[PDB]
Formats: sequence, structure tokens, C-alpha cells
Amino acid sequence: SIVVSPILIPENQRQPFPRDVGKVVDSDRPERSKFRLTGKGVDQEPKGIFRINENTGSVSVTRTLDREVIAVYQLFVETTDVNGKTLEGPVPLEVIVIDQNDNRP
Repeated sequence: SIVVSPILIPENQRQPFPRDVGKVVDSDRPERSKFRLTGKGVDQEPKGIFRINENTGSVSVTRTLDREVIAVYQLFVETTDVNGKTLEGPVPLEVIVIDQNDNRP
């Protein structure tokens, strides 16, 4: 089953992106299963902000972030087989935009 935990990433972080900021992993889904990531920040606006590594389940950010655009990107993950079928999910994944030495409290 997809195991996940809120990913708290600091806003304003700059390039070079993309960069892994976490890992969604499945406890038992087929070793062939590759993960989908979806939600505001992925395929929902803001689009193309977060992308998970379909195979590793590594959640990666593609650019900087700001807490006023979204305080929490609520993504949704799904385990998919090489058949493209979803065997698990959609499960939710939350990416919260934390500050860094108070970037913008």
C-alpha cells in the first residue's frame, strides 16, 4: 500500500531544480508498479510543480515555491502497473510550504 507522509518543503528555494523532496513508497504493490503523481502542483494548477519518480516514488519539486500561491500542495499518488493500470490510489500526499529563517511567515 502507498505509504506517504506530508512533505514540508521551504518556499523560495531556487534552482537547480527539479529536486527530490521525499519518497512515496508502496508497502506491497508489484515491484513493476510505477507511481503517478497528480493534484494542485502536479497535473492540477499550479501544474508541473511537483513530480514523483514513477519508479522510485521520489517526490521531486521542479522549481521554487511560495506559500501565498499554495500553502499545501495536496497531491494525489497512485500506484500503476507497467500496464498503466492503477492498482492502488489515488491516495493523497500533502506538500506544505515551510519557511527558511522566516522566508515569508
